[PDB]
Amino acid sequence: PKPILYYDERSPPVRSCLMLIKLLDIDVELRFVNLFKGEQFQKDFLALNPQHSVPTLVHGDLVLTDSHAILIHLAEKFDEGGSLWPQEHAERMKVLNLLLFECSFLFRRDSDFMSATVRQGFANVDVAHHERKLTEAYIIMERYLENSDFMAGPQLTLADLSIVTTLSTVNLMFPLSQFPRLRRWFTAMQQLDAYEANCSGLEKLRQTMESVGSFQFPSSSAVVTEKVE
Amino acid sequence: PKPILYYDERSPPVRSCLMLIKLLDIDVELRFVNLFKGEQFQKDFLALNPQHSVPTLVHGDLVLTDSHAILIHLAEKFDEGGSLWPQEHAERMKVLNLLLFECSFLFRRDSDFMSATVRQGFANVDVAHHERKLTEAYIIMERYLENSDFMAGPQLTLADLSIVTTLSTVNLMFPLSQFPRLRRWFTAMQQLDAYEANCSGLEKLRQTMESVGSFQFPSSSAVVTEKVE
Ligand SMILES: N[C@@H](CCC(=O)N[C@@H](CS)C(=O)NCC(=O)O)C(=O)O
Ligand SMILES: N[C@@H](CCC(=O)N[C@@H](CS)C(=O)NCC(=O)O)C(=O)O
Repeated sequence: PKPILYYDERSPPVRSCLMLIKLLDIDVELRFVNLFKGEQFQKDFLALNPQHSVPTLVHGDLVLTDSHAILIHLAEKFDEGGSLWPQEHAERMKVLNLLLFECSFLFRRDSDFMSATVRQGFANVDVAHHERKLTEAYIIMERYLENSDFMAGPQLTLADLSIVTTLSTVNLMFPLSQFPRLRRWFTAMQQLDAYEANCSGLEKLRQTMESVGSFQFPSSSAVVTEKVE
Repeated sequence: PKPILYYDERSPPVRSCLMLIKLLDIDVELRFVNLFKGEQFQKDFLALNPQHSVPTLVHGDLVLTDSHAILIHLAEKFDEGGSLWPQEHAERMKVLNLLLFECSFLFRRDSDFMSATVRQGFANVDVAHHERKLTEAYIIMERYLENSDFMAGPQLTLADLSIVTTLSTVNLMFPLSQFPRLRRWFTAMQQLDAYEANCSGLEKLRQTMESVGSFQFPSSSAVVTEKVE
């Protein structure tokens, strides 16, 4: 049976999966779990995914509860022999290493800042603390791009899809004026037709955060190319 | 050339890699990076791994900066066709999904609690908050063990090696009296000869945390079997 994706498009890891689904033209079923209404605690969803997180994928008897596993699974089943999840071991391990940087470092710090803002209100967040932590992630990604125009090498991989959604989300708040390779990479990712799958949920997240957090993101921070405007 | 592991054995993800290296009898080189003295910021290590984290593995030109990538890489190179990282796609995706639970959920919450304790002192930590967050991880792992005696099924996998080190670390602080399947699994993991590679660094972490945090872990919390005593 075809895969079922449980999602809230405001979530960056969800958007990474939506981008892969569009890029590979995968036929999936969709289920909307509204995180800002606590629907991830609904008894059937919680029994499915005890971590109460999106994205979640059901594919026959296989239940995946992490975007990075979903990206790998979908690439292996719907892009066998492709370049997004390369067959060469060293190349594949570099993509895996970068998926784990997204999970462990970039998303962790984005999520800490955004979660604090929803729970406490923007006025009660240590914004300078979060600016340092997220700028530190920008420094790292600028270094990852020193010798290549994509995160894992000269070609688009799953790592770019995982990172770009969270990067777009961080960049609602923190500008890309001092990270030229990162800004150029983001600009290039915005020209991909698959990037259209990031746009609705990024904008919904922007509006939801400004409402629930009682603030406005700095209008100058977000990088918005002509194609996406 | 043989792999080089950069490590501090106090780190649970480091200990997962030490356990795999012992289990598979892998010949690696070792480099000690003392995290409690800031040696992860030494210029050569920071150039190698901009995330300033252990474990880091150098294997020829391949540089891995995440325990979960290291576990997968080492299983693929030193246990090809084995059961720790199974070849069957659905089984492999279940192990991957659990490695990502360790990264995203269990380690995130352990690290938040332990990092707060080092930075602020135990007296300045919201222990009840961290107890709730880590008990929630215990609830999830008890559910993962409802139908199997290892985390991903009836056999030891990389998921057990990744999870047991962080679980042992959480359980210095929070008891396993209300999580019987999880306690039984931990007791079983302690009987594996590879578990000996967890013991020195768990004890060093216990002593370092009590010194730097100015507290004592509850002596009753840790589960310590006869083999490990
Ligand atoms: N490592 C996970 C992170 C998933 C995650 O934390 N998603 C958030 C939204 S960005 C979520 O579902 N939050 C709801 C909750 O934790 O209750 C992945 O990559 O899928
Ligand atoms: N997701 C990473 C986590 C690595 C990590 O954060 N390790 C800690 C020790 S438990 C570290 O090196 N901390 C030093 C620092 O962040 O400066 C992995 O699995 O390797």
